[PDB]
Amino acid sequence: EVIHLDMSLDDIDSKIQNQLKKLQSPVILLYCTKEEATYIFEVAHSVG
Amino acid sequence: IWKTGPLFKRVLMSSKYPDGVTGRIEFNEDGDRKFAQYSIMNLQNRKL
Repeated sequence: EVIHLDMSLDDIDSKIQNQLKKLQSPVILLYCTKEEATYIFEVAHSVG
Repeated sequence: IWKTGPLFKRVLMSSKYPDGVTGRIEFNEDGDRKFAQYSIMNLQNRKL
């Protein structure tokens, strides 16, 4: 499932974790910029 | 970049004015103008 993330608002309403918790694939593609990839990897580093 | 930018857009989107001059100011999910005020015209004898 091609999901979409929103970087305008910080992960404070418990939504980015709910969208990234359903990724059980051996390889994941990331299509965004750098300052967004640091936040996606920052939250994903804490979730797992 | 600016961190309050998207937050400022979020505050501007959540604006309600039922007693405004134009009518009822209300934003939708994309940031446009709801409750548009138009007028259906018809060309009659070279006149609108």
